[PDB]
Amino acid sequence: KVFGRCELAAAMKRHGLDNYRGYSLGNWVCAAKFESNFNTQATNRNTDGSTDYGILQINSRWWCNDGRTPGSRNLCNIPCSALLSSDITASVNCAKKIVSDGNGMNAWVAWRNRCKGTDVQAWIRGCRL
Amino acid sequence: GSVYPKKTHWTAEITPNLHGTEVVVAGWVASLGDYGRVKIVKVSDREGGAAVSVYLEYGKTPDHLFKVFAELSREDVVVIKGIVEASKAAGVEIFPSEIWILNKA
Repeated sequence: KVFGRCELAAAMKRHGLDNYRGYSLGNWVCAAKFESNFNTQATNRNTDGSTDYGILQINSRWWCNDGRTPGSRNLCNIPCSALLSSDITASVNCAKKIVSDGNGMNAWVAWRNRCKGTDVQAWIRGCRL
Repeated sequence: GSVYPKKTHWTAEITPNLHGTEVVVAGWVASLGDYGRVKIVKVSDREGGAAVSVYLEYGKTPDHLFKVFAELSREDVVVIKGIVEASKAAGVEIFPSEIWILNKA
């Protein structure tokens, strides 16, 4: 599924992301934009043998299990394929663990490079929430 | 011949107004974070003190430094040289050029 901006904003607010770990909703919408282009099915293999999965591009080394990544820790206790559903529940739950790991949203390279320090609330402006 | 650099700054001295400055920090690994494309090592040099973030980012950080990161454990004694970068959010981190492991825990 490819979410529209305000559709995802509403879904993320419903799943309790607004101000989670001090991060306003715009951060999460902006992160998804530059991580996955709002595509729940986005998958991208890295050169280290790990793969990033779903709307928030969760990595297969520490976070989810894809059955092919050496040194899998599966801290979210979830198959990576479950992060590819049209329902964002699983990605949100794992994102909540990731963002609680001690480094906030710096866990997401697309957020660091495209969202952090910008007017992130612009990503939820005009949305019915 | 290579030699590990002399410490220039205590972790508490790594402040946003040092943006763009090359520094050498020395201490132990307080924590490690591996998020895939981003990896973070935090260094401390006091108990109850700062834990300065050193970030590694694929395609920007030299690949040899990722090999050093893979060797890291909590409590390892390290010397890190890099450039201070103040947070875009506006708090501070280090973009490393050198990571030396002086001893493993």
